[PDB]
Amino acid sequence: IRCIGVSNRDFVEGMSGGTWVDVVLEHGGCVTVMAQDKPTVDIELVTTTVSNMAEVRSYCYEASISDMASDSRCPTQGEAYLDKQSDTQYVCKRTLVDRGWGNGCGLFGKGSLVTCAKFACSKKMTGKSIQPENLEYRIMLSVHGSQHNRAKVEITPNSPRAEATLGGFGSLGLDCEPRTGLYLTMNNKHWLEWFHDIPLPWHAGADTGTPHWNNKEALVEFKDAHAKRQTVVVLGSQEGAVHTALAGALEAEMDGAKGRLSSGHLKCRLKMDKLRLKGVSYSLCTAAFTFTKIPAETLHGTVTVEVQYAGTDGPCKVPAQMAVDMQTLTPVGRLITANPVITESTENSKMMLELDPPFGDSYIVIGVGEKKITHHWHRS
Amino acid sequence: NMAEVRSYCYEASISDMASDSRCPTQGEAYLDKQSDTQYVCKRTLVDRGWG
Amino acid sequence: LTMNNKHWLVHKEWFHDIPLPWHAGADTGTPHWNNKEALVEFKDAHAKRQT
Amino acid sequence: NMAEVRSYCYEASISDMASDSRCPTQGEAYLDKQSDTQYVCKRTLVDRGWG
Amino acid sequence: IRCIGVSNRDFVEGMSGGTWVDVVLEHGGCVTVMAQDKPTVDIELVTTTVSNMAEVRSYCYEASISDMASDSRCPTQGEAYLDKQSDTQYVCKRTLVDRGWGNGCGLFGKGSLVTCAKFACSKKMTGKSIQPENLEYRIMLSVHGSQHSGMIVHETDENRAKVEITPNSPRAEATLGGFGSLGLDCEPRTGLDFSDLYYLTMNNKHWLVHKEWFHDIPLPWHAGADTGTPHWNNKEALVEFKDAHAKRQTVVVLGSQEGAVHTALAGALEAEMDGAKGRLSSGHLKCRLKMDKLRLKGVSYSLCTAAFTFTKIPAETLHGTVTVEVQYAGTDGPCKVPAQMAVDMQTLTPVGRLITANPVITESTENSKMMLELDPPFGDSYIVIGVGEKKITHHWHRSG
Amino acid sequence: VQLQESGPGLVKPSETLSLTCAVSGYSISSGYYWGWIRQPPGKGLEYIGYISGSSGSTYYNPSLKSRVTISKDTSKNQFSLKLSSVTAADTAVYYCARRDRVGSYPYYYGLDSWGQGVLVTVSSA
Amino acid sequence: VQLQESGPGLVKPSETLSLTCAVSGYSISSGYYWGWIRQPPGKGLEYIGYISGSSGSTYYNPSLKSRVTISKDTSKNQFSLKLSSVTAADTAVYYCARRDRVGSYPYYYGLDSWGQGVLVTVS
Amino acid sequence: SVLTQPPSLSASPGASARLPCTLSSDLSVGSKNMYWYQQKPGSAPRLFLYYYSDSDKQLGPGVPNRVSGSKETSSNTAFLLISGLQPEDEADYYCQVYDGSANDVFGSGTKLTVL
Amino acid sequence: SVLTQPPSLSASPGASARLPCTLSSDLSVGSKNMYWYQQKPGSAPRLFLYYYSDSDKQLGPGVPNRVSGSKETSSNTAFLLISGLQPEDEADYYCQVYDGSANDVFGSGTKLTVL
Repeated sequence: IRCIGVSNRDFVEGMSGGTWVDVVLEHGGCVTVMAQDKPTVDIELVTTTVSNMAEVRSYCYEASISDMASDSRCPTQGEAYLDKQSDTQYVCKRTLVDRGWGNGCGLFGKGSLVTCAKFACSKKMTGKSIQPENLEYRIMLSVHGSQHNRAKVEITPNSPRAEATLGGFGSLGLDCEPRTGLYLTMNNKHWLEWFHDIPLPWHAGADTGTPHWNNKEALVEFKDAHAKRQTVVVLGSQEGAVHTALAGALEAEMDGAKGRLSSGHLKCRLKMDKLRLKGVSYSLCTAAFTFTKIPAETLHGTVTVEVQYAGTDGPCKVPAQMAVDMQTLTPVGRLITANPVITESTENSKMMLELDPPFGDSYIVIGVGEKKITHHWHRS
Repeated sequence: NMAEVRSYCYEASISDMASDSRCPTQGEAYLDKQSDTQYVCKRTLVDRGWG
Repeated sequence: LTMNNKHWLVHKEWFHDIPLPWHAGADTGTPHWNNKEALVEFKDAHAKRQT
Repeated sequence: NMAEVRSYCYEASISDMASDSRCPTQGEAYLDKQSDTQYVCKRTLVDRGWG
Repeated sequence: IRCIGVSNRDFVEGMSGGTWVDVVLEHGGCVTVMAQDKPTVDIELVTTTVSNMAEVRSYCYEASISDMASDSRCPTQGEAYLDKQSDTQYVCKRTLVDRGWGNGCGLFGKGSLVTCAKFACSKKMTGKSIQPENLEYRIMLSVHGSQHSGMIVHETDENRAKVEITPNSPRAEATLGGFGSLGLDCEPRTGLDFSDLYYLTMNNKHWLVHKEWFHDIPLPWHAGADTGTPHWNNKEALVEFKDAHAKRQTVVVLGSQEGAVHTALAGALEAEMDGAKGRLSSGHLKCRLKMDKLRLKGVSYSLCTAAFTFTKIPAETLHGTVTVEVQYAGTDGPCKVPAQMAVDMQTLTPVGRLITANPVITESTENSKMMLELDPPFGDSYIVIGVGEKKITHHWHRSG
Repeated sequence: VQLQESGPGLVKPSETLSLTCAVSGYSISSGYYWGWIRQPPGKGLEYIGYISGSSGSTYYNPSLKSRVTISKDTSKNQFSLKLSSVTAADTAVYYCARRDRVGSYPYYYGLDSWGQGVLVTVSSA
Repeated sequence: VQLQESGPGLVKPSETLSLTCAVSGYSISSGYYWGWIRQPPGKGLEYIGYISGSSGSTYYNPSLKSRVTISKDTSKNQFSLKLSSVTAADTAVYYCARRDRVGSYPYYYGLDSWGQGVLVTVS
Repeated sequence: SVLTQPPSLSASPGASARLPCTLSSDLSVGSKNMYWYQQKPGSAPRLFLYYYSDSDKQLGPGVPNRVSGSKETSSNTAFLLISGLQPEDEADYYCQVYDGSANDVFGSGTKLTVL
Repeated sequence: SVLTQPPSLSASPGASARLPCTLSSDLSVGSKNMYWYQQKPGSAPRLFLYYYSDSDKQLGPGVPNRVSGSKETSSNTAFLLISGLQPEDEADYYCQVYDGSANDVFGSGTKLTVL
């Protein structure tokens, strides 16, 4: 029975009569669902994987300068010009520089200068759109009466209605909305309006043979003019700069073409008309048990106990409840594992059950008359 | 001509991610690399139980 | 607690912050001592060198 | 049948005294044994000049 | 020139013309005293030696017991007794234990038992007395006007003198062959020592200790200097007797008390001993020096003609003064080197002060080195070490 | 989590020996450590090393300082082992195994999934 | 501050050497690491090691891993060197040196006080 | 670093078989994660039982609860206890740990033989 | 790790004599304490000059200030400058430094011949 050693465990009491159970499922935070006259089922949102995302914008964070070239002209001779000035794979900037007879003019003053360099991206990030279509969730269902049949239920907005088969425990229906859940990838590490205005080069579509970047001068500088030249400087790599910009941004990483998220909060309205307790038509167990492990207390205040039935009287019903005064009655506190039942008729079989003691001092009784078993317990 | 005062690292890559865990009520965990140089370690807590 | 064949039972945090050099619960040859400066002190002299 | 948690040292012996120093304007001093897990070091300021 | 590189440098200027000069010397602290018609002199207390002191009280911080024995008698049989319980160097305790028929007896109630163990010390700490019979203060002297570099680097000639001081011989006059004798009668006291302090040595490290604190250390001890078999006092300080009423009282020794008193003796002064000279590391020696025979060696010298160069660039002290080392290029005798501070060039009017009185080049060889310290005025100024043409000039900045 | 080991039967002395196993049912690029452990029949177990599915890090037996070199092929989902310059005494049965070292519930630190075994001998005749 | 050297001038191979240096003018039990440095005839210098003057820690040359053993005795103010299992390449002139290596004044780290030198031939 | 193991073991069916594994003098058995493998000739050694303490222990897949573990730090030896000896368990067992540099050290091979 | 020095070096009396000592690739000369020793034939090698920079330097006892030092981190070489070559400066000069494990590394030894 999963969802037993989780700190983010949410136990909810469904309505006494009906098929109406509502569940909120976080990623890493599971929910233990208990009914009144029906079994107990622990459910968990285990994975949230994405599929077939489209490429919207791709930003470059490491660029390179390849073909350095320029052109200059004496004053009163017009402005400069290069053939690579109009190429979309080049960055250019024109300014004036001091010159005269010492430079090769016939008159002094400002000389027109243009400088162009061939742009090339080394490392780029890409953003992908998620689109409810081809987006999946996964819920795990584990029923009580186990030791240490469970099933998995898949959900997709194309078919959010889900029907899980639990075998002898019956079926469990669940109708989830997923309307609450809804893509950066940089160095093969991925994260989740903004990203529209990141000051980096970018191209919209998928990988062209030779991509055409926009706002390339945001990474290529033509700043330092010594009044006699124009230097260029590329901003290097911008990977760590955008790494520190992800203050609390939700992350996710998986491969290949199937990325696993780390967020949850699914709103599910599940119906359980078609599930029944495994052991109702069973008789009581007459043989004695044996405490395999010491009963421990979970993070929320419940007690787990694992016993071993020694006898061929099974499959039978395992009696158990709190022990308040130890002379006449079990009904103190609460039982969480609804109707614990031994499943195998072999002499030695292992079974585990979960129980909720009262907010005080008591014992734990499991047995019938002679050959009973009793362990002492205190609730905080 | 100058002496070298200090060199910083701006691009680094890790390897040999080895961890170790002990169950609750039984103290802390330990690894022989947390005392070893050129390594980085962090001790934390995790949900533990019967499962 | 065991020290020079003399044994005791000590409280939770009183043993944690004993101001002495220490190593964790894993024994190997030539152990790594932590906070050795608590037992080795070097404070200033008149000048020109510390002892 | 218990396991050790911490081991404190109450009798420690020092060895291999070494030092390295640089003059005021030249910068901070350094010794190779600073990176060694078996050595304790300390940086302090001392008088320096024409003397 | 033994006070230049010192950070705890203390300048002192007395009344010009008179012999009234009182100086406070400190251990590691250097004193630079300058006069008007006398050469600037540096004095420092370099050593405070303590030799041939005697023991007063020796404490034991590590002891080990042996020959543990007990004697017990059932009630109504009086009190127990052991043969070695009256012997010295033994620790004993008499108490009661539960006794009855189960132990072998005729009556019930509290018995009577005494336990004893043979005391023996493993490591001792000794507290000596600092008596004025041996204090041997040493005061190093260094005069200005020569001595290119260093503090002193240790020969017979002048420019460096040493002074010996003892509370029974405080009068001492250090002779300076060329500069005349300098005399002082330092009060050997008001330096740290007086009736209250002791010289404590425990393992191999040594400290000074207020005797009122040393007399009440809760540890075993004996008075004199018993070498082989001491008679210890209060042996019970280390031998604890846990005895709870059940049975079998136990004896426990409280380990070693070396570092336990290391932390208790925190602010007390220290001392590094070197096998019976026991050098000190503190001093507040107050001196009164006589300058009736102190006079500059050079005031009758002639001004030098040839020029110099700068060996190294001038440096700045921690008090705002500047060092200058120049090298003379010429075979003049013991002449005088022209040097001054001036911000008004082409006139060479003095604006700054002179720390080293009468700077000269003593050796009359070809090219010698000489050092001089100057007190420059606040702000931009020049230093000039030269004679008119072919002189040397350096720019200086003071305090901004 | 099937592990399928296979390779040649005989490698000659002073020759580089190599074996490989494919992880038939689990992707390598997920974190688990994949390694080789050899033992002659009747002799105790001796590990050769293990390779990472995430970073590619390799750490081997101290005796085989430069003798072994564990290879890898992540795309095809296989990992190999290249013991260079074998000796005559290296005759043993080799095993393919998978373990974890990144803190997954210490039981998984020991090699939980093994292979089938490949008998290798070093001879001349 | 003087260093006197002693030992056999000529030694046969496969025998532990025996050198001993008496410190005439300074006490060893204050600091000032004491070292040994040899020199092949006609070629450069090759240091042997040193021993601490207070604690006694010895440290040697990488090539002379286990063939050297430095001892000392402050009663006679001497320190010795033993070169076990000498070889033919060990023919050299041996020098006793001293160094500060502790505290400030980095100039004193270099070997300021040397020895006269003892010629050692192997045959 | 090496771990010692007993070569011979014999016990009656239904008794408690004690399998020791003595770590070397450089290791403390109380702070090491013990691993136990079971091997029969013709089969790769299956992982049988992991044990570090009575509150830190994990059995193997399909291993009955009659397989326990224990440690004696006085003699520095780890144990493998099997009560109620059934014939299916007769095989050779190994113990294993990882030392400072994460090197696996195995044992000599305990030949378990149930009478 | 070894330091290299040229065998021969000669200059007229007067003019400066620059004596190089190239450090190995694993050492940075700009951050090492250089030591220079002067050795005349049939005598013990005397310590001549310690040099770390022109503001961290100390000559030998009784050595004139006409001996200086300088470091060239471009070629990773240390220098021993001697201006004013007198007949008494003709000797064999060695360089020496520390290393990671405090091993004194010596140079080849520049043999200075004066004319």
